[PDB]
Amino acid sequence: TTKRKPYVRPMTSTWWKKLPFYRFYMLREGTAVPAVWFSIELIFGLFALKNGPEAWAGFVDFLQNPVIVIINLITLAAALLHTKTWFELAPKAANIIVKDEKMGPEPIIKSLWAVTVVATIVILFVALYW
Amino acid sequence: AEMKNLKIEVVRYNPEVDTAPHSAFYEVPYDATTSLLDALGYIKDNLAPDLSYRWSCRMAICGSCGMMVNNVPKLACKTFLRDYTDGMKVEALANFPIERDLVVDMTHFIESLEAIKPYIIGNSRTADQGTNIQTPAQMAKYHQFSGCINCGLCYAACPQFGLNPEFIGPAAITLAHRYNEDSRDHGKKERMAQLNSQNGVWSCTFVGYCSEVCPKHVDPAAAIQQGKVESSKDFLIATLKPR
Amino acid sequence: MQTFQADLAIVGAGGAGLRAAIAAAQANPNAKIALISKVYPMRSHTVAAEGGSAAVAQDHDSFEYHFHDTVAGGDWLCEQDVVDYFVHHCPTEMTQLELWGCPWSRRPDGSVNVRRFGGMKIERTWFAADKTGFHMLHTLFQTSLQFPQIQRFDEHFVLDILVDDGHVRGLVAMNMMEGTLVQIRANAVVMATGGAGRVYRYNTNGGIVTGDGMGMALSHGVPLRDMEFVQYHPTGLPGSGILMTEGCRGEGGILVNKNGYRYLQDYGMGPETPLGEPKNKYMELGPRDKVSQAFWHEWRKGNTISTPRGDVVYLDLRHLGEKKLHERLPFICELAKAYVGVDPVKEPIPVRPTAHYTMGGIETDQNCETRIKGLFAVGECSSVGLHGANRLGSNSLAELVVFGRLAGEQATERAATAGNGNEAAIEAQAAGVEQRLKDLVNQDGGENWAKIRDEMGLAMEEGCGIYRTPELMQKTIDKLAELQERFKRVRITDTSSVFNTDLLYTIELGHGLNVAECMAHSAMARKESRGAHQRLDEGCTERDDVNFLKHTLAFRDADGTTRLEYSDVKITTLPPA
Amino acid sequence: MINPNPKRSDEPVFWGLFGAGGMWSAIIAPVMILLVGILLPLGLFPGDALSYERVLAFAQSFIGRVFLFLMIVLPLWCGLHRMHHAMHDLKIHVPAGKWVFYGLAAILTVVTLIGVVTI
Ligand SMILES: Cc1cc2nc3c(=O)[nH]c(=O)nc-3n(C[C@H](O)[C@H](O)[C@H](O)COP(=O)(O)OP(=O)(O)OC[C@H]3O[C@@H](n4cnc5c(N)ncnc54)[C@H](O)[C@@H]3O)c2cc1C
Ligand SMILES: CCCCCCCc1cc(O)c2ccccc2[n+]1[O-]
Ligand SMILES: O=C([O-])CC(=O)C(=O)O
Ligand code: SF4
Ligand code: F3S
Ligand code: FES
Ligand SMILES: [K+]
Repeated sequence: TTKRKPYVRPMTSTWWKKLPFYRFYMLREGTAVPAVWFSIELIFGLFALKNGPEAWAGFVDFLQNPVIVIINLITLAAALLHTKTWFELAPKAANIIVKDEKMGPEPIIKSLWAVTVVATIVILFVALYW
Repeated sequence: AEMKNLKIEVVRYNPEVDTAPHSAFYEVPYDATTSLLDALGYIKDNLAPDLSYRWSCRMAICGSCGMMVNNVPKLACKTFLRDYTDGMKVEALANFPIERDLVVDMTHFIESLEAIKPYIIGNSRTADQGTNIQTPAQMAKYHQFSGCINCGLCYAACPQFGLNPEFIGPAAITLAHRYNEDSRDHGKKERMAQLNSQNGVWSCTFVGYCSEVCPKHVDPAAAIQQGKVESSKDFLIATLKPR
Repeated sequence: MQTFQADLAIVGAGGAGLRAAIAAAQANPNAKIALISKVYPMRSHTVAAEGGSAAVAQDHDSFEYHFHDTVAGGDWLCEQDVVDYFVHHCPTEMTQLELWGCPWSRRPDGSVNVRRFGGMKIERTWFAADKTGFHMLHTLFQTSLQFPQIQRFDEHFVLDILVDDGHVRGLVAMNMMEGTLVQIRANAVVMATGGAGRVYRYNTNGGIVTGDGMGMALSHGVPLRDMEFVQYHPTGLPGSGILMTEGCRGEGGILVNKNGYRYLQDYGMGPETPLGEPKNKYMELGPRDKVSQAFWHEWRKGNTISTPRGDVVYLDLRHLGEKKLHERLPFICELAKAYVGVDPVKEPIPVRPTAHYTMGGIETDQNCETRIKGLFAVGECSSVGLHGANRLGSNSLAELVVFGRLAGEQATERAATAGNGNEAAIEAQAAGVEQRLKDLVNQDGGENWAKIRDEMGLAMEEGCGIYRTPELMQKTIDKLAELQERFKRVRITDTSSVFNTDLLYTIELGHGLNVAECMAHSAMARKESRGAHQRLDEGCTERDDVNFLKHTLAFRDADGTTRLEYSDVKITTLPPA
Repeated sequence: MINPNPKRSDEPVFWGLFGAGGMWSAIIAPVMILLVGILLPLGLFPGDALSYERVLAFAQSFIGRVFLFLMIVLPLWCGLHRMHHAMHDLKIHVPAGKWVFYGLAAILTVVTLIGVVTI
């Protein structure tokens, strides 16, 4: 019989608390929560919008809390962290050759942020100047 | 002159005596040139002849060196004591069963690498007709992904592999991607089943630590994401083939 | 011992072993091939080669020019019929590697590029950036994964071969993880174990290039040919001995002394060439031996720079430029940064000559076969008679696939016509190996194997280096003999079974001592100067084709003595003069 | 050792959704949270831009219906996909987790669809 006794170290549910690189990963996926929470909020607003001004005002009242204002500010932060990390990661899915050389990610990261900026401006214009 | 000394902690384990791994500590002379691999030889030569570990090239090209240094997967021959004056603890490469001291069972890695058919498939050209024509532009498509030295540090870095020992892993998928992306190969379909498995690219949540530790800058993470894109194109094609 | 049946057993999975395994699987699809190695195949030393591998490719070249380069580079000690076969099959094997995927560097039109190495007038070295060994070895390893005939015994340490009535019948190996002995029966065994550069204190080799295969052959009456010719590479890093490819100079790097002087102009390799344009044959691209000898001469004059790791000269590459450096010397740069802490863009790299390649090895005929029927040797552990007294740069890697293929095929045939042997005799051989192993394990004496290791290394460096004298060679022969006596007083204090490396390094050390004595004795008797073997004593400082245009054969008898015999060199079209 | 004929995973369907959703909430989520979660409730807008009548006028337009749907739904298919996998990362056993998180997505998607064809 073998004299070998392979020792398998166990992996705990707290593995990610160790290294910062893992923590930041957890944090990144964590943005998922405020994001769905915001989708839920929009659904409230959408159905308050349909139930007449009376209900709509009750929605706006909710958004005024102001504990809900904090949660929403946290939500905005989370969303930006998502945008920040999403843009760095997306370029890796493409393998593009520009003159005998594999390029990116910088050219792509720059374009996405350019588009967000323009989008943030066009939406704000459209929703407030008229 | 007078060489400084460093107390290194090495996690020993003898399956014929120990019930579990346990630390030992050794005083090792050193300078600005001393590497972990240099330190381990000094220990085996003067302090504990029963210290076992893998190594060979001494120049970070063979890949047999991997181990944990303060919980970071690294190559002992590319790790230097001058950087660990406040403490250095050495352990066997994470996520692999420990066999004895710093040696771990690499069988899963080997089988994983074998399962993706890492060889040119389906090209009928024969030696007498000369070599294939391939341009810098075509080679650039896979070149970076061919620098893998099978050292396994990416398997130690991946938390997904530690949670799912059946995951074929970062290097294996990168290797598969390297052949899929080579204009001379025609055997992408022979590799997809494994990349489409749940134990394939889909077991990856893009933690990205593998790329961060590659001593050869292969960027296995980029390979996997790209694999996901191909696995997805494959899934559609299959869904649309009522043929 | 558990036994295993195979048509052929290959000891060694580097370039040669792998190319041999594939040839054998393609020559006989039904064969059961046992590929053995003490490290996983991809960790073999082939992985480290950086310059390239030779093969006639340009239109203005000729098989005759590669033929002549090899013969002259070997100072006429090459078996001219083998050299001919070699050059003629290089193109086929480099191309075939390409078919298997090897990513050789290319010309913009997609044809493979080629550069100059070993001083060849017409460039013909194919290359994968400056990671050629890495790419050849992996391509080879990975390609072999598709042949089910090849059954690998990874991390199996072959202890001995089994011989009876002049024919090989298998081998005994140790499953390293398990610590158990195993018997592999085969009628053909190919030795592809590598060189012996680790008997030198400072070298460019991996820890596993210990000369095991050579030692095993010595034990069975097979001689080692031309062992006195040890190739030094002129540019290695102090202490680690790590190699800095000749490619640093083919790209215009310079070698200077403590005065910043390009000393090579005063040793017959002038006139100086402008930083811009380096010329083959001149200055830093001068004859390999003259460049290493210049170092020793500089050292005598006190022109080397003293450092903590030893005296060196400087390999200055700054004037190369980022683009060039990173496009043709990415590896060299990271090695330099990591092990000597130097940026080849900002500072000069400290270097000095280092033991690098073993020319001599297991004696074989033109088909890689040895004097024991069924036993072959290919690759760096052998002597097919290709390199003479000095290997030509980029000929070794070519050799691995050209003769590895030959070995695989010839062994295949040999095992098919072998016929059976005396079973009790064979089994007795196996019981023999096992007993000798217990003997070594039970040996006591309190001697530390590692210090013997260190002394052997120092001896080879002092007595069998760049310049040799009968006083110092003799001193080395005396040292090794002493170290052989001590080896018997070594105690392997680790009696564990799971990956016991203490025991393995101790066996490896045994082969080294044996192998090193053949080198020192071979060198002490060659009362001439030829190729890598250069002597400073009166009446020995020159080449002597009248009395030494012959090969050295070194045998080891059962009484531990090293005896020499001499053989003739096959000439075909290029007589010496 | 390793299954020679593994079952093709269905992840490419959720991954794809999650991909489009992750890209949509990367580009458009920040501004929307600004307007709705902050500017709206704080009166920080000119005149009657974000007044009931104006929002309703917008939500009832075609482009507004499509926009509200996608703004609500794409992010959901992204976030639920991540919470699904977070469960595994955290080693939290969730029975029929694939049906739970993706079902919730589908339920909420339907609920939203009803909403933009109007209540
Ligand atoms: C740093 C460096 C760079 C070089 N660059 C070049 C170059 O650019 N061009 C060129 O032409 N040449 C070059 N060379 C020389 C050439 O690379 C080598 O001569 C060649 O690679 C040797 O290959 P090999 O097949 O004989 O075996 P190796 O690659 O040395 O492998 C030997 C095999 O035998 C196995 N083995 C050994 N002993 C045992 C045992 N006891 N039991 C079981 N298995 C065993 C090992 O595990 C291994 O698998 C270089 C050499 C070095 C050191
Ligand atoms: C085309 C853009 C794709 C970029 C997506 C980012 C990669 C990515 C990031 C994640 O957090 C994941 C978590 C679970 C499963 C898959 C994941 N993927 O693929
Ligand atoms: O070292 C190099 O780059 C080339 C050389 O001489 C060899 O063939 O080993
Ligand atoms: S990808 Fe990088 S880390 Fe992973 S095995 Fe290959 S070389 Fe090592
Ligand atoms: S760390 Fe693991 S999760 Fe994917 S990005 Fe690398 S394989
Ligand atoms: S010894 Fe080769 S990778 Fe470290
Ligand atoms: K040799």
